[PDB]
Amino acid sequence: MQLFGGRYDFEDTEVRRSNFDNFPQALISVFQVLTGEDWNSVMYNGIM
Amino acid sequence: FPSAVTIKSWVDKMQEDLVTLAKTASGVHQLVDIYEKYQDLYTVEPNNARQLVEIAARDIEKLLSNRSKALVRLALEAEKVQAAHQWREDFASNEVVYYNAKDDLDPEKNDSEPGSQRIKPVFIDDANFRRQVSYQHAAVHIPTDIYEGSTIVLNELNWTSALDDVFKKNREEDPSLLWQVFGSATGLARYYPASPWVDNSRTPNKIDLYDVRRRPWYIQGAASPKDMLILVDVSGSVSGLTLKLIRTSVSEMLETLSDDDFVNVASFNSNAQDVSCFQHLVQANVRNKKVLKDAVNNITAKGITDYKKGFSFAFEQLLNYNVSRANCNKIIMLFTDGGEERAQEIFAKYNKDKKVRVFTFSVGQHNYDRGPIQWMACENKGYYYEIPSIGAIRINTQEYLDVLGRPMVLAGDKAKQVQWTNVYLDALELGLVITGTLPVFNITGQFENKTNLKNQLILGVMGVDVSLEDIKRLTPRFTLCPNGYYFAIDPNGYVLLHPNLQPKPIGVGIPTINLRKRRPNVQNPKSQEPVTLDFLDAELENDIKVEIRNKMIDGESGEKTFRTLVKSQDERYIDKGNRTYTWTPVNGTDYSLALVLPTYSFYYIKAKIEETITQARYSETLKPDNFEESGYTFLAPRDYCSDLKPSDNNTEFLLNFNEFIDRKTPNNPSCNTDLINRVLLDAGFTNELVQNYWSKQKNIKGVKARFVVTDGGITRVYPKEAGENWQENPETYEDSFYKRSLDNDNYVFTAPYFNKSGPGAYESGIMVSKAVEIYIQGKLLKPAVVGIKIDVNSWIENFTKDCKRNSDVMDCVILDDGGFLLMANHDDYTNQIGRFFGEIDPSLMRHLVNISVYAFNKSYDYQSVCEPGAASKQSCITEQTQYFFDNDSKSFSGVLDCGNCSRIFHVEKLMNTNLIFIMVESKGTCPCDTRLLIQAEQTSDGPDPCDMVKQPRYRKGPDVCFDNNVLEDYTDC
Repeated sequence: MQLFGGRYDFEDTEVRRSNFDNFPQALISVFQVLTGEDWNSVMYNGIM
Repeated sequence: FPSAVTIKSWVDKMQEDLVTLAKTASGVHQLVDIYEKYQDLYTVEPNNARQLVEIAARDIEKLLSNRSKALVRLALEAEKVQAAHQWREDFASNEVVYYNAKDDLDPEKNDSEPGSQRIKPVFIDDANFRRQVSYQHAAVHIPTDIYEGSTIVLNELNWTSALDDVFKKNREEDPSLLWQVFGSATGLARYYPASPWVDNSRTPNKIDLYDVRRRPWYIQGAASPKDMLILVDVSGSVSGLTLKLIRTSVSEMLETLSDDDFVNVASFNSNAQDVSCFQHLVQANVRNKKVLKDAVNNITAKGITDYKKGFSFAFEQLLNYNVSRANCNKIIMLFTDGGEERAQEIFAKYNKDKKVRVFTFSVGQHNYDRGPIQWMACENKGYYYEIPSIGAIRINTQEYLDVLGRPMVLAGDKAKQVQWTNVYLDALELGLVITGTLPVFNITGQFENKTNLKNQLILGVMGVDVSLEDIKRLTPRFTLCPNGYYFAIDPNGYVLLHPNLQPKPIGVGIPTINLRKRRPNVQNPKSQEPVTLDFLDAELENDIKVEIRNKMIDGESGEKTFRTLVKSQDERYIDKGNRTYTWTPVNGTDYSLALVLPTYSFYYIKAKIEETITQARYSETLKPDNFEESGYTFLAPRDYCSDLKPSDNNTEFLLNFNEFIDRKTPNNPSCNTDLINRVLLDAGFTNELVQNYWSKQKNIKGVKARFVVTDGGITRVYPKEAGENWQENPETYEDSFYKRSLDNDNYVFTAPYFNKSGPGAYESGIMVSKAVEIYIQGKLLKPAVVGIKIDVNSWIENFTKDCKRNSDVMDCVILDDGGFLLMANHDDYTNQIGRFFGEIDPSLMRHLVNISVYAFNKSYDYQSVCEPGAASKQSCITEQTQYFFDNDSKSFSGVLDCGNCSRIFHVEKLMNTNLIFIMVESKGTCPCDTRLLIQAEQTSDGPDPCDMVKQPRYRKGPDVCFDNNVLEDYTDC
């Protein structure tokens, strides 16, 4: 929530549902990266 | 260097040669005398410039009244037919049979959509619409992304089915009638007669983006003018998708504004500021909206959101009253995403009486609270819209006109006044049209007062197109000389009728296309704006024209005779001519009509040839076979009879005209007998000249061709082999040399074109021309223009005989007023004859401008075709320059110092023509150069509008205004 909170503000129209905008969404994102599923796209959003 | 006397005698002999050659070989005096020797085949009739304007104003008022009376029929029928509608929801059994425009005419498709059935029309081809049209039913257009088959759409195609018999009745009572349209508040457009749309959506690849609700006539007839202030949220929370959507939304919202509306875009984030250079409400014309769009597209998001600052800024912007405004509909449009502040303090402090509306827009897909935004909307008589994606922008940014129209509905018949639009380009390719509009009200439960809930909005707008060529026929210009013309004006400056108004769109700025960011098959949008060209941007601008403009904007009748600068047809020269403007107001409407006549055009010639002997003899004179004795003949492609049409192939048209004139003797019960009588008398006179005088000396030494171009529409060139080099328009009212020679009282030399692909330098020659000038019974008249093509070689060999071929001590050239090279001395200059002198020796040209032998004037052409810059052809503004003679002095001796150098020169004006001789120390002497002096349309961007707003042109606004009704509802948001 500190590193990527309110930072996925890319001007394109593609929807990025796994973000860190609030606490329940950050929980969901961290749990999904824990299960291993699609964690690389979360990482790519974090890099961009 | 020669003395003044030797140069003066040189140019005296040099000009005597040319003037005597042209005077004795053209035949000005012979033609003057054969015009004056008859005096009984015609009569000299006056041109009463007041009676003409009043008659034309009455015909225009009658036309617009006949078009107003066909709108109050359609509005009444629509209201009565919809009031008695039942609103079923079961159509799949009782179909709706209609013709959907932009559906393919293939008979082997058989769509038969659920709940509806199609019509396959016959589509005869008509005139007054250059397309195939069916007068049997009305066509229906439904926007591409609006499903046809809804219960809102099928309930509209049901009750609108009764307009067809009123469409037919209107058309049969006055067959001159163009499109009649009903544009619905649901997106439908039902028009008559039926005709397939220009763009099927996906039947071909090109899709169409046409919504009736964004058309100028619809917006103009749906609500009164506005004072819009767009308040944009540029705090940090909007960065990303919602800022991009806000930019697109503000652009699409600006595209719903007209020239009677006023706008400014502000922007707030912990601080409110104007987003542009404007600082207050501006007039919302195409240039101001261009500025506002370019300023919006540069917005970046950062900071804290402070609604109180932004709303204070907005309410203080809407209180100026020092600037020009509309003073009808004060509204604020807040584009935001979501917040927690509602700012009740500011609303109570600033619009406690609720004279200002508020429309709020929540843009993007976000997680913020929207309650306060809807509260701001529901409290201040406004409305609340949500824009989650790009697809919602169009329909959500054009819907506030629904709220703005409640006070107009609540006024009843006080609010049903016809309105006429700006000039714009018909969507069905009819050229420039204006449209008369009328809003249709919803009256269900009107004589028992039941509902008043859905009855607060209009059903749509009824419109009827009037083409500008229908108005250009009530102002006939063929009794005025080529220099006189009618023109009409808005109460806004804009021009409804002018020789300089073209079917092209008005350009703004310099076009800039990117080639690395355009997919091949994406179907870019094109344009939707009207052709609003001010009166001061169509002509040259004095300070007397400004006062004439302002004097006939506020409905005054008057007359003024003065002296002005007129630009030539080919925008290369400028003339100092006397003009007379006589203006009046068009009584029924708010247009004003003026007529511009040059004195020497107060009398015209009216033919009086009614003897079949002379008529048939004169008609014999123009048949191609006999050309070898009368010279190649051109005829003006006017409308002499309703049968034959101007074919634009002049031999085609000439043979058609001949076989028409002989196939039916000049009785012609339905032709225009005055035009054909003038043509016949004219051809008789011109053939008399060609036979009696020109044919005696078959060839002259220096002459290459001899032409007569006259009023009536006759052009004659004596050697047929010269008729192949005639490049002039066959309509004598577009011939630039004709209108130029009418103004001057001497011989006019036209300069050929440079680097022109075709015979234009040596095969043709240099054109001299002079206007024929007769006095019948004490009345001046200029009915024709004779001329000559001078051979370049003969002129050179008379010119050389200190100036010898390719001499390297001095250059001796001849230019005209305009700075174009006509007779050089170097075989390197003389190969580029007809080129601007500031392009082959800029230093002396700039010095000549400085020493006041040449003056120049700069103008803007707002309708130009342009090659897109680096950032097929687009529309742009071009700057034009024209040079002429200001000082009437004859000699100019001097010396120019290039720095380190000096070159002595003498210039002398050949009197009785428009030519000037310059002898200067050779450029080869000194290695000096600064930069070229170009005389050509330079694609420009100015003028700068941030400055025009601080001193804007005078303008009158509409005085009917329907807002602020006390029994509105505003329980909707």
